[PDB]
Amino acid sequence: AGSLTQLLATGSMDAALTQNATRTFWKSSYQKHSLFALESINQPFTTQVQFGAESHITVNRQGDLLSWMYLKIVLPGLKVQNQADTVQPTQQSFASLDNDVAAQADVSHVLPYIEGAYTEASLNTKEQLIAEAKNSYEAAKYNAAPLPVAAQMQSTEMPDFDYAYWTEAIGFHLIKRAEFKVGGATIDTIWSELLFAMEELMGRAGRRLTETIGRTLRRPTELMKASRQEQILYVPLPWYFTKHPSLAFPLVAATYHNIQLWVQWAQLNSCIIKSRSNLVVLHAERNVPISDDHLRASLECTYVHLEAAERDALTANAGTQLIVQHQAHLQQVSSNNVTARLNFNFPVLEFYYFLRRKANKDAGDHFNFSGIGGRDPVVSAELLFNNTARVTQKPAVWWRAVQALQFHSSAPLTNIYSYSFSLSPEDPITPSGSANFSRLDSVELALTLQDDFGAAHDANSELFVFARSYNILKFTNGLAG
Amino acid sequence: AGSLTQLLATGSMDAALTQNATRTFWKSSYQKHSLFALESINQPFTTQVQFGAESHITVNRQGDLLSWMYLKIVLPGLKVQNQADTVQPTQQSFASLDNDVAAQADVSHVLPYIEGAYTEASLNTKEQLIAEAKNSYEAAKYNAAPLPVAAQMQSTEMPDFDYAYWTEAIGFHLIKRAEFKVGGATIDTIWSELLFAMEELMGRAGRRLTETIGRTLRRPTELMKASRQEQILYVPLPWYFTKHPSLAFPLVAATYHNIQLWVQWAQLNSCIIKSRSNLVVLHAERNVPISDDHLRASLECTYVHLEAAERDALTANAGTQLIVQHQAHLQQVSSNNVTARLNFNFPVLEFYYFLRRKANKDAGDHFNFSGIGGRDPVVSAELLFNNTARVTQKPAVWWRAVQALQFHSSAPLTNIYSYSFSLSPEDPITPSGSANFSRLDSVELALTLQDDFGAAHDANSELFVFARSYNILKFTNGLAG
Amino acid sequence: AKYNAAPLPVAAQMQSTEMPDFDYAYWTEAIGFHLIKRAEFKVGGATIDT
Amino acid sequence: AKYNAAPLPVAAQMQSTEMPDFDYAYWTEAIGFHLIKRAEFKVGGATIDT
Repeated sequence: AGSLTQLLATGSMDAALTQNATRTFWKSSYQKHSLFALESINQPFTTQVQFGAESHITVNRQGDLLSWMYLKIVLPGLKVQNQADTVQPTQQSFASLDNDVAAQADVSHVLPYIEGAYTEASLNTKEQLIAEAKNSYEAAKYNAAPLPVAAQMQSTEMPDFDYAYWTEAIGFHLIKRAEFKVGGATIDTIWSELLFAMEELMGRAGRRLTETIGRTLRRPTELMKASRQEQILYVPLPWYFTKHPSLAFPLVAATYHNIQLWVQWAQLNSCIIKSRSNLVVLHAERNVPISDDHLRASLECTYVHLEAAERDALTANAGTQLIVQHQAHLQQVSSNNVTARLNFNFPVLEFYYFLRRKANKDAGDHFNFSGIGGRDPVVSAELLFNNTARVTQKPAVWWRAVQALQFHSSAPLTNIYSYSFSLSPEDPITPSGSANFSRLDSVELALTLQDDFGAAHDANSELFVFARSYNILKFTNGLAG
Repeated sequence: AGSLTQLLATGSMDAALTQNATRTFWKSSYQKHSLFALESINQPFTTQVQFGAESHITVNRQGDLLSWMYLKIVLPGLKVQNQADTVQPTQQSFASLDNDVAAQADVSHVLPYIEGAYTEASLNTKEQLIAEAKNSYEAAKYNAAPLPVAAQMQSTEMPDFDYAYWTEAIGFHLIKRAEFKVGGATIDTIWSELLFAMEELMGRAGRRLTETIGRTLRRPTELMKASRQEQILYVPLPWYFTKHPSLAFPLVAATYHNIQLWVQWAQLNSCIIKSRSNLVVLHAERNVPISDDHLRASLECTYVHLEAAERDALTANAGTQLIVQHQAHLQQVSSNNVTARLNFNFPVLEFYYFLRRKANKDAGDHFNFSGIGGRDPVVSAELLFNNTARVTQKPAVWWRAVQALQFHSSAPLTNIYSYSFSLSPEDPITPSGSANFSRLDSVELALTLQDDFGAAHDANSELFVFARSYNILKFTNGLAG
Repeated sequence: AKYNAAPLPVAAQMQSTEMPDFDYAYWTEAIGFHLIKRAEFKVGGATIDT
Repeated sequence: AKYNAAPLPVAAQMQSTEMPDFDYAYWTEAIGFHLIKRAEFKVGGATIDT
């Protein structure tokens, strides 16, 4: 009686929701699709792959569309030997944990707050004086309550043996820059720092790229374990056509253009960290000093094979694809107040920004976007259009956590900040908002950074700003532009 | 030959799926949208913000729609001083870890199972006797196999120094109640306990509110670290209009109504836990006793700016929005059998329920919905409509884990139970089932709780029941109702 | 010999799983799946899925 | 009590099956059928009979 009465208890308001219902929950409807197949094919680079060099590949035409694209990287296992035991000790310098430049830079900021005879003190007494000076510095700069000295003395249990390892997220770090080219024109460009920021914000829970890029979430002991043997990494290249099947790049419609991936590789000296400064780093299998020719890479492409009728239709009329392109503003930072002039073009969906200390970069911690003592490097930021506040001054947590909560699949674990003009900037096919920067005379991101950011040992810290913008790729008569 | 043969190998069944295909995977189609912009604007409260008080804000009209809404809370850093060293030691009482009322309440239930001279025993002997009595209690009540005494002696390594910290998920706890008002009418009401339950069930992996609300997943050492300095929290207010862009609140269509947020704040005594009972809690920067006027809050609103044509269309005909409203049944528990009479109205989508021990509340652990000794407080529950079983008696795990698995984005880490009448209760725009409680003479949730729940030291434990219901918000002639 | 692996320090391979010094038995990992060696959904005596 | 049966002489109920005084194992009676818990005759993936 009650369940039937609920179906009868309808009024004029229910008519807007349920009158002439076009859907039922109790019967499945499905759509028929055209026939297609997927094939994954690995292809060698056209030029030699080496650390610090640029390499390119011309993408083969082994199907009708191009869908997924992965850079397959093979890194050798690492071993170490004392320089005294080596017949040829001359190698490039690597970052070493016995010379922690990041910790030395952090100590340099607290030196003015050390009370007593620091120079003559025992090692254990120096560690105590540094922890007390950190409390005095943080009280003076941040009105922070002092932490117990014992809580600041975190011994990272480092192993009592010699090692070397590939840096955190080495699969991204290796790709300093990649360019997707069609007919000799650059269609899009991606950077190591952008790839990491995109994975932090858009990386879905349970599908994080951890193993696929050599990322351990800053657990040095796991990087050491992984680095003792050969590593095979599959780094996704997040081009517009890899984001949705309807955006797959129509190879058949671009028949008269070569499709190329160009990759600028990281220098070998930046890719490795060692336990001690006096160690030589060896290729684990070959027992020779590690060299720039030990980088191996290939391109793994997923091709789509279409039925003849769909292939012929696509060849006759591929039309236009909405694309997202990436733009970059890279700036050196030498002051706590920084203004970035964002000379980006087109309808910008969103931008990302973050800072890297010089000391973190020099320590080989390339994706450590933290400030001094691991703090947030940004105090506040403001966004100006033509000297008018588009976003008034907001604290770092608003740009990092509130913007990520509103517009992104994930909140960043590092100090990555974002701002979206789009309601759904991760939707590759549905435009949901933008600001046209080609119609603004000035776009300025004004930053107030933490105290002493870009001073002394951190002179030439880096500001990264990346923007995502809409453009249109047109296919006509076997050409793409 | 094989791939072409697959495209030809079609029969009368494939016609229902692929005949006259209206979609291709090999060409992207996109829709054009109207022009809009988003702006985030922070606004002060119209009244003073203080602990234990009620404050309100009249929301400004700085755009055409209202989308996201965050309560920006600023909490001072905490320090502690001995009461003997303080010129004015008189402060409100705070929960203290040297007086663990929750542990004392748990011990009180096992006192009848302690064999031997408990009163005269050494401290280490009392801990042994309590662990043995816990085994005897659990064997007698639950037919549990005894755990090794050493496995029950979990020392939480508490630091050997003085501290105070803000309670777990303080950003939610501060909001005892918030009311969204339009034209003086309450449109919706949210509670601290509901906000936490909603984040447990609907909080997406990689987008949990942890840092944004001061939640550490019950790691006291992280709460201590965070509480030594100023904290800025961004608490999302999950109103119907924050759930989907098409539900954004049409400011232009409600021109003659004031839009107000009212917030009832938690008492300061409930917000802080200290290491010892004899400590005074100080504002870390000001070096004064912490007081009710040290709470700071503001409202951060995201406005939408529309193109004139869409703004004019929305002003002429905003029509009606489907809304979800929240209802609450709050009850004291003094017996293991509890019947809650759910006097909720309208088409209910779903309800949540959970229990809080008096001892957990008094210990300042406001979101600890566990029973005695951290067990599940519910043994079983039944749902009755007009004294007829709508859901027959089911064990706690069915209401907690099976209902969450079927209808929610996440399973709760705490003892939160749910039941959905909707197939997709997290879809804000598509009704997918409901029960109309305004047409039921009685709705009863009958609970069988664990033994001794609501007895002795847990007299006046709390039952929370929250329901989500459909209603319609109508916009006409510049008014909303 | 098999993988050209660099040697790990012997101390890093000696992971003591701290097993409790008392007697116990337990149900195997993911016992809810392990219990179901096979399930068949049947309609009218025909197996629709396994 | 159950069947109103007349009592049988106790000696007629004491049937010793002369079991051999040695160790053995054997396959159960009609093992050829017992082995076949179920058989299905299928054509084109459809079960025609079971």
